[PDB]
Amino acid sequence: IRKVLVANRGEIAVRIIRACQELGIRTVVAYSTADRDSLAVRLADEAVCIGPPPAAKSYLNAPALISAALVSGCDAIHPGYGFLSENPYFAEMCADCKLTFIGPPPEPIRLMGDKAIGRETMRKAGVPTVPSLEEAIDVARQIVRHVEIQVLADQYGHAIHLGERDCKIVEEAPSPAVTPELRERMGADAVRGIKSIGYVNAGTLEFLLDQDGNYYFIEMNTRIQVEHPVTEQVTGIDLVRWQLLIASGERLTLRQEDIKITRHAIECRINAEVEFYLPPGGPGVRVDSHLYSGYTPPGTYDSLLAKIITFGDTRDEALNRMRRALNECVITGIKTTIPFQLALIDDPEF
Amino acid sequence: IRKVLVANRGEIAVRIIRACQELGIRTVVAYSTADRDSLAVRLADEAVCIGPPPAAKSYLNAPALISAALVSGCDAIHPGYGFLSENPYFAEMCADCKLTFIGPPPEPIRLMGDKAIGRETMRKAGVPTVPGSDGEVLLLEKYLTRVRHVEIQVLADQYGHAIHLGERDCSAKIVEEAPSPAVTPELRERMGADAVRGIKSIGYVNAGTLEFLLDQDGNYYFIEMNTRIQVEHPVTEQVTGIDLVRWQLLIASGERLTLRQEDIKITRHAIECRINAEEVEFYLPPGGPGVRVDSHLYSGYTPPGTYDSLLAKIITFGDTRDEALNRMRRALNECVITGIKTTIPFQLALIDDPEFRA
Repeated sequence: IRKVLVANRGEIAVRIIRACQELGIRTVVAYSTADRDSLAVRLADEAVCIGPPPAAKSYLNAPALISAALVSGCDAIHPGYGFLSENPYFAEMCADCKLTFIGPPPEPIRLMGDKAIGRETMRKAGVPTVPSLEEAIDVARQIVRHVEIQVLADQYGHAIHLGERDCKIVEEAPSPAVTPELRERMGADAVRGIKSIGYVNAGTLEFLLDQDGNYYFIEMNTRIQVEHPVTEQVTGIDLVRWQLLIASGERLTLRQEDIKITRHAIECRINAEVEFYLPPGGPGVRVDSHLYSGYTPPGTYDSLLAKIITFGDTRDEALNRMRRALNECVITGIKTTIPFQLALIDDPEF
Repeated sequence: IRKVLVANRGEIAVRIIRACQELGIRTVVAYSTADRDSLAVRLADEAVCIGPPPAAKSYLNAPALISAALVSGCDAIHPGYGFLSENPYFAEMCADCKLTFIGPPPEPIRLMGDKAIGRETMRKAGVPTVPGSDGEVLLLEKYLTRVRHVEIQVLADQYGHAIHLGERDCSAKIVEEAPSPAVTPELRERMGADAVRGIKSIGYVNAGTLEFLLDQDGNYYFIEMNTRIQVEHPVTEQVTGIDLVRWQLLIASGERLTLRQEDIKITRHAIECRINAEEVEFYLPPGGPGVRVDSHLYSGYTPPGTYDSLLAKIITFGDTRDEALNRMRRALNECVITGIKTTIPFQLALIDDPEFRA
């Protein structure tokens, strides 16, 4: 992979540019009339305006995105999260036009696009899923947290799991209800399922968790999630770089024994000019944002402004480091979701 | 500890305030008239002007600082690094006035304060010292050329327990790295053991850093010791998982180092760039994966010139040394410190210099 087209905006745009740069991958970014003043335009080597401020006109328009890759010499497109990431047509078009879609192959996206088909595809895999009048009584005499599992795979059949995250305004990894043994079990079933559908790259399978520890699959996201940085903190893995590498055609040199959860991490999403922006910092803080002082946020797309992810060796260490980092994050000129999140962290029930 | 007074200015002060806050400790900052505009003043719970812009007048005024603590309800004083961090008197003075110096005792400060006495004290403690003067002549040592500057972090408690938390290649101080490319895992255990015993011999409590020199054949020679926290400490905390400033405050509250040496491993590769000055109208720190930024900068901050040139500290980490150096390049091309010139361009050049990489 030599030059990538980033077809998203915001944080995820900056995050893909950061991954690319760390790997020697040049970058061209796709922006709308509304996202001209994005940090991504500055951070990226090159940039192309694909359309008008509305999304259908722009980010959800594949012909424009492919054209941008082509004018720019990009050999790959990173979908990001949202938009056309889980669109199987865009993937096919990227291939037809000889560009590498950094993601799952078109077919796994379609199977998991319909929740029902996916639940069945997974039942066939052996992944646990949710459990005449007379027949109905009989079925009834034999008959929840939200936890998500991270998976990653090669173009050669090796897949791994990178753990669980608990859920969206706050996400924490590890789950506070998950023992090491369940995680291992939840993950294997997941890796097996992704292998069943022939999955390539990163993805996340959502499950619902019982009082007794029984797990039932709900949906799979064939993309990267907003919730990825928390997994990384706990495991030491750059998932975004790995996607670029896998797309390059490289093998997953990682193994399951290699992946272990070492820290407790929590992520809070800060959502709605940012006249002043002082991120937090110091020990135990990661800020993934596209904000800067002097930024007039476009309201055409999201609420998201910043993502602070605090880690620690205990859950309370991390919760207390977020306390600090949310009282240090100075997003001025706009009202933010920081005040609410501060309440949640110190909610006794949380 | 209920409340601490931060007796320093700058990036450092925010570090101690940050640590204190994580541990539930109230913070009062002491500032010069020049340093009222600082972030530390905003971040801190309370603030006391201890005096005018000159240091002797303000930050080297132990009476002002002690009084400030007392008036503000502070029961501890973190001397920071620099200033009176290694002044034996301020430590004694703090005790007599019923305050807790967040640092070593007054005598390991005093012995190690004179380099000559330090070399000597450590020689008698079994640590190899540089071939040179036995005592004072000014001190003389031999000029060792083919040597590298490596340093060992030591942490210790009031009950006689001490651990080393690794090495730091302080060679290049504008750039610091951990692990050293010359120190093998065994040597880290050897060098650090010599450091742990030495500090046990001198009766040390709290954080300190013994500085050594390492020959081409791998042999170490003590040169100096800083009985304080260092500007170079974030790098180790990123390879070990231990907060050094938090532990300082804890040791002085009288708590036991619950860390055995088995529990400390250098599992990553970190590196740190000091961005120096050689109004910040626009400040934008780097971030993302693998970046930690310790700074006092803000968009609008008028950096004083008075005490240091330091503007920011960027620390990047990774499983490989080049992974570390490549996340740095990004971090440095992302840091926008506008309105003041900085050292960033020189840092980006060295990180990509052939020798450094090797």
